[PDB]
Amino acid sequence: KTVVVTTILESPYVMMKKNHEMLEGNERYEGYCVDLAAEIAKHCGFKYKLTIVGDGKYGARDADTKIWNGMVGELVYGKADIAIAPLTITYVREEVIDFSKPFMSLGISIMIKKGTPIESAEDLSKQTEIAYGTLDSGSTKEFFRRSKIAVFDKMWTYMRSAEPSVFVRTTAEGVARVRKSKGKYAYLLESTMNEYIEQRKPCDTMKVGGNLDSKGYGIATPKGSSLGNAVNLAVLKLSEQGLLDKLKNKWWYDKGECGS
Amino acid sequence: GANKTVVVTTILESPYVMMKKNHEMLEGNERYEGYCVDLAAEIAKHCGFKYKLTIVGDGKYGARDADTKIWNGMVGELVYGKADIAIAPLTITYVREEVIDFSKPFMSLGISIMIKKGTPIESAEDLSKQTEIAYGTLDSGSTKEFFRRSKIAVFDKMWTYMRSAEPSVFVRTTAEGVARVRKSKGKYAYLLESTMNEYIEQRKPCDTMKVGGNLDSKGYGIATPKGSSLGNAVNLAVLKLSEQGLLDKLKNKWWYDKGECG
Ligand SMILES: NS(=O)(=O)c1cc2c(cc1Cl)N[C@H]([C@H]1C[C@H]3C=C[C@@H]1C3)NS2(=O)=O
Ligand SMILES: NS(=O)(=O)c1cc2c(cc1Cl)N[C@H]([C@H]1C[C@H]3C=C[C@@H]1C3)NS2(=O)=O
Ligand SMILES: N[C@@H](CCC(=O)O)C(=O)O
Ligand SMILES: N[C@@H](CCC(=O)O)C(=O)O
Repeated sequence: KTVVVTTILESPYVMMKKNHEMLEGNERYEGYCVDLAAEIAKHCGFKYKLTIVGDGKYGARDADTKIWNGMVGELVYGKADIAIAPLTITYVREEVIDFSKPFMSLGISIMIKKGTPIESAEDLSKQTEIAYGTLDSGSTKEFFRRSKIAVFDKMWTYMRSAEPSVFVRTTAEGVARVRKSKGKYAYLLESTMNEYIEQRKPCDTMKVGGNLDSKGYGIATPKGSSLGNAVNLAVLKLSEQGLLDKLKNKWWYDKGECGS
Repeated sequence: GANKTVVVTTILESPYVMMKKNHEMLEGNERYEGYCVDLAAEIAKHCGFKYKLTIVGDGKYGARDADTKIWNGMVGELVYGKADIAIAPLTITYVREEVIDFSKPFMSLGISIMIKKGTPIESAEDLSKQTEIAYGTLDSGSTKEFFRRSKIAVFDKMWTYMRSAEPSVFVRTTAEGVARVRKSKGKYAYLLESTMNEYIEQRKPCDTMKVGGNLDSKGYGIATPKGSSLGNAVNLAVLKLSEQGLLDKLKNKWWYDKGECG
């Protein structure tokens, strides 16, 4: 009767606690999605086990093999019962798994090292001194691959062939590359993650320009799962009680690392 | 059996659905224009159905009578089988999700405050702590329900005031709330969704303003009767339109490209 929850190590959604090496089970983890999982499970009346996605990916389909990886794959192949993570609701994913109504909003955004002479996606597209890229196997990369918008398509044509690769395996790696590249790398990532990082030491990154799109994260289940309806009602209840706002404010709490 | 014209319930709410110039000699869907008229056409094209737009009889979004338990508005038209789909600025809410289905959201919004320019109010907390400036909400919608149900002290305080205020602070249509702000010399502020607030802020005579942050975060969805076979296709259409940038293009068309305040 224990529900297997797939999730991903992505700050501040799920993180290893201090001294996690002597902790066990769900108690190893903390973050927005850890708290959200506990609330959803309490409303729906299930016990659950948090498991970190084996390949560390969000989820994409191989164009050749047509196999899904990441958390999406874990749902598709029956390795998990639900995904509670910053997993973007997208058309291609909705074809193969189910999603609750969104629990958090986001859009694609630009992270620069402070002082970089870039204010917009158009700015990035019109120059070549500053490299830029995205996370592999997620919705941001797919956004650029599929876009017919001139600026974004121009960006895709550059990124897909850039050498060395501009794509990164994890968000943390993209952020580190921004920080270490003396302004010669900018990173395309979701506004949620960008805003979290902007408020943390060493306070050397910034979000610039407006978001490139508008969407949300949802709780995902395998297609047709019996859990979907109750999970969706739980998201709506927690939204209306103000609990999703409370969790956002807790995990994006500003302690004054950067200025004050 | 054979394909049948889909009955779309919607609501006369600018800029979502508006009477076209020359509507008096036009018929059918041609009578109307706006964001939801354009959206209905896109959804119908993707889903492969023909449709008839029909303005909700009672002019309401939809609420359940606590005594009779009967649903009114667009929600009621779906619940009682009078319409096949609602394409409107209909907020996705818990109590509605219990009785009808919703697509993923096609537009985001939150509850917000509209003031007459110069009114000395910056926030809901400001409103809650004074009595000179009256304030209220639309009837039979999700904003009123938000206040009625809130356990948050500031919003509970606001509800306690609004529910007993005399004369009534509630309005039957958004237009009536706008008029009350505009005519009340700063002595009425209106609680309404950020989408509608931002639209009115760009309409003549450019005398209103949104103040403060939004009080919540939610969205509008396309609604169908519970279990309707149309829901899956409509949902995928919303996602496709979102990802193609078409929803953003439509919002800019109806809010900003046509703005009258500069
Ligand atoms: N401010 S936020 O992104 O934490 C945030 C974002 C969102 C919230 C709640 C919060 Cl707190 N709830 C809404 C939900 C309420 C109902 C209407 C839309 C979904 C279903 N989703 S959202 O609009 O994606
Ligand atoms: N900027 S906006 O409100 O017009 C707006 C708002 C939204 C859009 C698209 C636009 Cl253009 N799409 C998203 C949709 C994309 C997928 C993720 C959440 C739903 C399904 N809904 S939203 O986040 O409510
Ligand atoms: N939230 C994204 C991952 C991050 C990104 O692609 O920027 C997804 O669900 O794929
Ligand atoms: N969108 C709201 C109506 C507007 C409001 O309540 O402010 C609803 O679906 O009830």
